[PDB]
Amino acid sequence: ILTQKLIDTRTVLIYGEINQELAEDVSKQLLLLESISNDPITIFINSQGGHVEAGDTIHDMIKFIKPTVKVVGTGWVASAGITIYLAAEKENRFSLPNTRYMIHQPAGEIEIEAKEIIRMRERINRLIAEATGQSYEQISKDTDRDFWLSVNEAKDYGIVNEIIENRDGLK
Amino acid sequence: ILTQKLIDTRTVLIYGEINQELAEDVSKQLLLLESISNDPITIFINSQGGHVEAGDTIHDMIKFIKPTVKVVGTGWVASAGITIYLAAEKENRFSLPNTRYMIHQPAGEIEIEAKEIIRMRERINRLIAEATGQSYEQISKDTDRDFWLSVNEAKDYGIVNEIIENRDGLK
Amino acid sequence: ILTQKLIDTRTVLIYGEINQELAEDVSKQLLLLESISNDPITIFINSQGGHVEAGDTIHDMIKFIKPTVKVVGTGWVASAGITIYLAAEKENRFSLPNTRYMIHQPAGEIEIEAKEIIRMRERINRLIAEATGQSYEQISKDTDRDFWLSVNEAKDYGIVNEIIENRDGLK
Amino acid sequence: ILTQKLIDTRTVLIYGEINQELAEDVSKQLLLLESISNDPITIFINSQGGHVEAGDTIHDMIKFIKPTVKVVGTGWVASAGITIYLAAEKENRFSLPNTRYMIHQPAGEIEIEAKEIIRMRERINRLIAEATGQSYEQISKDTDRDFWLSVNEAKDYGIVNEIIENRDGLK
Amino acid sequence: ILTQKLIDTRTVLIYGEINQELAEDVSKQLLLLESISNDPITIFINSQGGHVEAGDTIHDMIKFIKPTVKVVGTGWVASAGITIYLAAEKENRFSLPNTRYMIHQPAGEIEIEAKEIIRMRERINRLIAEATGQSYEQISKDTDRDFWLSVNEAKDYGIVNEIIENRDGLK
Amino acid sequence: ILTQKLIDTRTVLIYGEINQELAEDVSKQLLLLESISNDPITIFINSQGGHVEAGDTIHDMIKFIKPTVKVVGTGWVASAGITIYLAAEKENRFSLPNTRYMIHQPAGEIEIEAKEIIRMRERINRLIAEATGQSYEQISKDTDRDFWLSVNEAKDYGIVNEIIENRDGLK
Amino acid sequence: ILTQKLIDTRTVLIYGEINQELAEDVSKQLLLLESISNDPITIFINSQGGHVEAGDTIHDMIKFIKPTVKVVGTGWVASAGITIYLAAEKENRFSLPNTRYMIHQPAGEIEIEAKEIIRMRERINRLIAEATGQSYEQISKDTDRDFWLSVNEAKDYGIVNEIIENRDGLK
Amino acid sequence: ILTQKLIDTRTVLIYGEINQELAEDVSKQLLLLESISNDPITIFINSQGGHVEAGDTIHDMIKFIKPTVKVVGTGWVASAGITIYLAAEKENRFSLPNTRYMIHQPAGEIEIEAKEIIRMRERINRLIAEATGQSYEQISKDTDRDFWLSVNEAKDYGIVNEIIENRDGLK
Amino acid sequence: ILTQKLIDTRTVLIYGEINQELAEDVSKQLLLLESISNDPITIFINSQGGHVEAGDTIHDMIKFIKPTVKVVGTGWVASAGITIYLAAEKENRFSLPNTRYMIHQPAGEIEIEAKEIIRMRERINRLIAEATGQSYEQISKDTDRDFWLSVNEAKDYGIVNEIIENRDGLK
Amino acid sequence: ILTQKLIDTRTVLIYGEINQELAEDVSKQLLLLESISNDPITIFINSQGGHVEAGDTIHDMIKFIKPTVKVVGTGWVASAGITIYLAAEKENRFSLPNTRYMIHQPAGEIEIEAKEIIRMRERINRLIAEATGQSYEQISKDTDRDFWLSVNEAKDYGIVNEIIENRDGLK
Amino acid sequence: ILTQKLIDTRTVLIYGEINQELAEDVSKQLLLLESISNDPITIFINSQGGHVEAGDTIHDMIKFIKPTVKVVGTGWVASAGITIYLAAEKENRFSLPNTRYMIHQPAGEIEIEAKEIIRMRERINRLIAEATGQSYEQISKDTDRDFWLSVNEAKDYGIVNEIIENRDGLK
Repeated sequence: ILTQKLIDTRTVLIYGEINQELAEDVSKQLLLLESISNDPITIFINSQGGHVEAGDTIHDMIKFIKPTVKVVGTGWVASAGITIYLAAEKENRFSLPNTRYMIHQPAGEIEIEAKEIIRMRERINRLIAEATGQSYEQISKDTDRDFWLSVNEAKDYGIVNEIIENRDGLK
Repeated sequence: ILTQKLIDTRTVLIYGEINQELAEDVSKQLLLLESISNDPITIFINSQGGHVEAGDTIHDMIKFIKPTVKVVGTGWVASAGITIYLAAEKENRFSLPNTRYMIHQPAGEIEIEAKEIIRMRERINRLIAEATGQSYEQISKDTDRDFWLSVNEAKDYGIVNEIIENRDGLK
Repeated sequence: ILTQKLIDTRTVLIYGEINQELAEDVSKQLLLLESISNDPITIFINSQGGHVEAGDTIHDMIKFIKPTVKVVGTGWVASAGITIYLAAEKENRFSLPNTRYMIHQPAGEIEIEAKEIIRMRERINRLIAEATGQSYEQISKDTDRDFWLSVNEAKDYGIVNEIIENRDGLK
Repeated sequence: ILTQKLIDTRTVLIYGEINQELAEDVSKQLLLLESISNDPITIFINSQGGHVEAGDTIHDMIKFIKPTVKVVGTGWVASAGITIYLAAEKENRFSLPNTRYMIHQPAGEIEIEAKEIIRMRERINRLIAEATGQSYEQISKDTDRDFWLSVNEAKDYGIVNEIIENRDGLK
Repeated sequence: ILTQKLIDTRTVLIYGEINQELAEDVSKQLLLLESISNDPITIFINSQGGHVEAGDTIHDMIKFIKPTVKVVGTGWVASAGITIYLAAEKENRFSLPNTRYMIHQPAGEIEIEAKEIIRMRERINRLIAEATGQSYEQISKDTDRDFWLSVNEAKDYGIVNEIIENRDGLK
Repeated sequence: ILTQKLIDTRTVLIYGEINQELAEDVSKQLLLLESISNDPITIFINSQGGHVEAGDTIHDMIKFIKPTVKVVGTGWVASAGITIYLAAEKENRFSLPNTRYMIHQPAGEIEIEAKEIIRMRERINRLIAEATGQSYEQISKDTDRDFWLSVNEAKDYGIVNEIIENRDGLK
Repeated sequence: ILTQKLIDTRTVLIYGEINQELAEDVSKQLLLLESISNDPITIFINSQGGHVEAGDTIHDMIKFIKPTVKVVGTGWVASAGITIYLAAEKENRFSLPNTRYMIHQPAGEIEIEAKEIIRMRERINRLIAEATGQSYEQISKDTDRDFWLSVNEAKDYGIVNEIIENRDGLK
Repeated sequence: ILTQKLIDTRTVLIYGEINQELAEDVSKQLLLLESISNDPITIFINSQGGHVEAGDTIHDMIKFIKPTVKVVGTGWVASAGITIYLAAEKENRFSLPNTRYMIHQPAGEIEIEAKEIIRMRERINRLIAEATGQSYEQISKDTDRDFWLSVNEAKDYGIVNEIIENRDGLK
Repeated sequence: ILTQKLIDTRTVLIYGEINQELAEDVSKQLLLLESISNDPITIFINSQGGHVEAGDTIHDMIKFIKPTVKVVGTGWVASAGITIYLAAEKENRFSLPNTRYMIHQPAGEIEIEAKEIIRMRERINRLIAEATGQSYEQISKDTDRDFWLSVNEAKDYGIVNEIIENRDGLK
Repeated sequence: ILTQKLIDTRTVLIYGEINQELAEDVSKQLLLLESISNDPITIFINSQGGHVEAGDTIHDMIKFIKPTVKVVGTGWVASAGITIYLAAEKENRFSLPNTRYMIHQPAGEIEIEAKEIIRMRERINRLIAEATGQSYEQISKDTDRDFWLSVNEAKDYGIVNEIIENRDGLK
Repeated sequence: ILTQKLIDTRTVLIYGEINQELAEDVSKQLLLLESISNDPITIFINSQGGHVEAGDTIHDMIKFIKPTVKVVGTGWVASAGITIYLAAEKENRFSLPNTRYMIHQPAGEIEIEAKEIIRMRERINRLIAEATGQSYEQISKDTDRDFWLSVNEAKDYGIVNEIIENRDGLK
């Protein structure tokens, strides 16, 4: 009965480095909660990012499942973590006060590798633009280097919709 | 009761490097699900590839079991991962939006080793040809180096049959 | 029945290095206790600190949940550990007698990194100011180097509210 | 109930390096299934080989237990793995389509070691000869170096009796 | 129910290096089976040997317990493994067909150490003598170097009593 | 029910290096058995020794608990292992046949360390003298270097009381 | 007589990483050649860069001595190497045909370090601007990232004055 | 008088990996020999290649100095070694009989790095084209992978002009 | 004067592994002795072999220089060492009595490497055939595995011409 | 003038491990002394042995040169060192009083390796037999294990001819 | 001229660990000094000991050479250092005031090793008895453990003859 009442809260924690092992763990939890009901799921994210394709899977799984997903940013949300965060609809994107956000152009035969990283950076930047309401050209410009945003700046930028301190903030 | 409802979902996750340990885990899961019913099985694949013979085992196990197998490509599907992906019939090969695909001629007394790597590369290329509907000569030409395909390019090529974003896409 | 009666005590221990794994563990415990009842939660903290953003998550989680949280400092409470400690309301901040407290300006492209360390140090110092009743200028000055305070000095400083030796001290 | 239904399938998986730890695991599994009923046991083998005496134990345990043992080769079966594979009666030796097979003379005071390796290689070659129907001289000649066989070549050689793609193939 | 049926078989496996950890594991198994009934216990041994005093413990435990112990050599039995094998009465010493056996004078202030290794070798050679029926002088001579014996040579030597291939061999 | 019947045997195994971890494990087992009943406890010891203070704890715990403790030496019993062995009353000190015993003066600012090693050596020697019946002077002389005793020599010396080969030897 | 003839050529080679050891070596050679005569000195430079302050020393030593210094770029001249290269007057700056050039902003308590790197980057950029004839703002803009120039591009830019293939090109 | 007589032979050996240390060594020898007289210089080259810019320096220094340079390939001449080899005029390019030759496209932020590697390969391929008499397109095609030529093949390709066995072959 | 009289003996020692550093050393000595006079040179060789191309250089350098070269094998001459040894004319090939000789097929993208290793083995075998008077066929056959010859067997094979014990044996 | 007078002493020291580097050093010294005069040479040997083929070379070089060689054993002479020692004629084999001597059968695909070790051991034992006057059977028997001899026993055995303490002992 | 006047002093320093390299260095110095004149030689020894056989060589060389050798102990003289010190006649054994002395039984197929260590200890103890005037039985008793002597105790023991502080003390 230790995780029984935890499963009832319909909450997933994504804390730490984004990798395939974490993507598998998160995928299993989301698939389980979907099999139980169509009630909303809340995801808390504290992540510096990590593996791009692992980030892509979690993102797509969030949109794949039937239940509506709310995200709460906490501590920091960066890179691959941002891709996950942005899978939720703008209305459902929350942040705790002590959180900073970061977008950038991630790292990844040299001709083949260069082309892939270019295509990956385009795909990621179009994803960020579509989710935030910013233009593709604006994202491309800002993600030239490590672009760190405070919680209030990330709100103005269109990443965070609502800054909350308490439970009722989720309503 | 934790995995009991996740067994009911008839879902197998293949995330990360393909090796004999993963092959054993996947083989056990597929054999368990077959022993329960002949209902369809869904496999989510996120793999950069790995061990060729482990890939062959998973591929053959998919064809060996009675239940129909559906595959969903997510994040990336490359090398030995593709061999597993192509085990399902073309009708049952799906992909999530944020996925890239890759086929190549994989790495593997020198005269003995050379002959093995050639025979293996033929066997893999003919497997890909038969599955995608492409000619053996086309596959052999394209797999000369790391041949990366976007989700849409993978669809045209005959790897992916249908790109889906939601649950109802599996129908 | 082993943790069943331990859960009844509504107690969380935060001992050792603050990191994302501990934050996840602490988050799960708090969300579990919240789902059971709205009765007060007691946290015993013995921590030299560690990962700033993990400390931020725990701090914000304490304020996020409905139940009132009491903190009890033991051994030492320092750096990111102080951030967690200060999440509780002043009246609910207790210390055991053999405890020392430390505040400082923590550690963390060089221009970008320098800006982030500055902003982080501001954010942390303002958090400490608001919680202790000390002015931002006093905190900023004192945290210039490792600022250790005995238990009585920490009470005078506004970090600790009450020094207790026994159960009835919590009353 | 996770392994309960897996035990009913009477299937043993031998994937990876042959060693004493795997030999112990396989022995326990075979002795457990023997204690339940005299019904047949299916063994799937994907092995590059490994420890000669560990392979001898599994070989001899297969012939020691009362139930009839079917082997299915998958991915690759080589060296000590072949010795295990050949423990089954020719009638009961199956292969999945994507499998390659190898026989060689395995590696192993120097005079003593030389005599032991000679005796061991004789013992192994006679074992292979008896099981495949090939002459000792033919095996001895062919195993001089790493002798890789395709699935069809392995059938022609007398290692594999039947190549199967589906369940009803086992019949 | 998994080891419940395995305990019913009254079978102990001694596979791998002989050391104190394995001696503890085996001791617990032998004491557990002794506490249940006085029915015979079958031990399968595949061991290159290892720690002398750990082998002495297993040897003495086999004789110490009330139930009659049958030993079955498999793969190989050497050094400390032989000492364990010979704990059983001659009538109860069996071997699978693919097994080799080895006796030798094992490895072990220099004057003290020398005396101990001498006494240790004396003790072991007398134990082998008593168990096989051969004279102490003959054992001392044969154990001067690594003395490898095929299964049939071990039978002729008085180590193995009967070579069995099937279950009915133990009768 | 796997350790349930093993608890009924009232047997403790002390195999391997004597350290604080083992001392904790043994203390818990002895305390558990004491809490159940006042029936005798049998301890099998196979140990080369190790940490002096860990040995001291096990020794004192044996004498502390109410139940009578019988000790059975097996393989070897040396140094800190002997301190533990000698905690049992002479009448309750048994040995399996293949066992050797060793006593010596154990290894341990330099003036402080010298005094401590001196006092420790005296304390240990007086303990051995008292338990065996040998004089302190004889012990102090014999323990000057590694003093190994065969099973029969250890009986004469007063360490072992009865050499047993079977269960009924304990009567 | 080996270096005697080599000293007569009045040639200094700066090949490899710029560090204090190399700076000491170059300083000694320049001081030696200065003490002999006021005839021109030729320096061949093949350097990826290295230690900023070591480069500064070499640069300043080149200007400090009385003889006129000619520089010939070869292989590559980058970062700290460029600072050395630009110590010579524009008229005396040559390049062999197979050479590439690079200017960039080099890497270097955080507030202090950041301020120093800023000052260092201004100092270096002003040094480059003065030597090439480019404006400070142009250098500051171009050195934002790794600015690799071909030999012809470096001449146009104002780093190289004349590209030579033969001895008489120095004239 | 050891290197004195050796200096008269006017011979430079380039054996082993091409790096900056070797470039400095070779440069000094070439500059020393040029200062003594304008007589021809013979270079013996046995090199697998190495650092591209080191090879460029040596290549350019050969053309820079006044004396005519003859090259003799020996053992193998590959990659950066071939660049050095091709610094000599075609009439002055010799080979010993037991020599093989290799040209390829060498290995060398990712957009910046990819552009440099591309420019480097074009530069090397044009250099090879000019020196051999082969067209740029042929060289570009042939260097796609490791292109090993035997001594007679290198002669036909225009790398080697004359295969010599004895001194009189240099004439 | 320490090497002055050692150069007068016109003796070169090739002891140890054949590599490019040794090839440089040997090349310099041979060129030095050539420039002094046309008198014969004696080479003593004790080598297990090593780098194939380094052996090729030394072999070719021996045939390149004007003076007649005599070889004296000592201890062992194997692999690349044999290639060097066989550079001398048959009449000039000597051996000390305690020497053994070995020829084999040396070790050396996979299709490319395979082609190179095949060509290399043919080149070496033809070199050995021509020098010893054995047919290419015989050499090709004998070099299948490590082919060790005693000094008298090496003489019969045509590797060694004369076995000498004393100075006057060279005459 | 430092080694000039040391060369006048016509003494060679062979101290430490026998390897190819030492063999080269010793060969150069012997060849230098031979070129000066035909006067006798004295070798002092203190060696535990080492590389067999390096010892073979020194042995053969001692017999090869025209000057008569005297050997003086000191400290110890063992294995390969004994082979060197026995190169001198019996009359010329001396020992200092504090020396011990050892002969054994030295350590050294497995069928090929075993043959080589057997032939090598026979060669060494026949060398020892011939030098000492002992029969081959005696040497073969004694060298079965490490056969240590005191200086007087080594004299009796025919290894040492004369034990000397002072200069005039060489006479 | 640096060591020229140092050679005139006829002084040898033996400082640090006794090993074969130091034995060679010392041997060369003694032989050099012997070849120059028969004037006395002075050896200063500061050594904790080291390699027994190396000490034996130095000991024997001191007695072997014609000149008289005086030894001066300084700092410490222990173990193999003592063996060297005791090579000089009693009349010629001096000590500086701040020196301690130690004798003990040194450390060093286990039966063979034990036999060798016994013989070695006897040989060393007899050597020490003969040089000191102490009986063999007394030396054997005193060397049971590390036996340290002050400079004055060493004089009383017969190791040191005369304690000196100044040059004139050698007279």
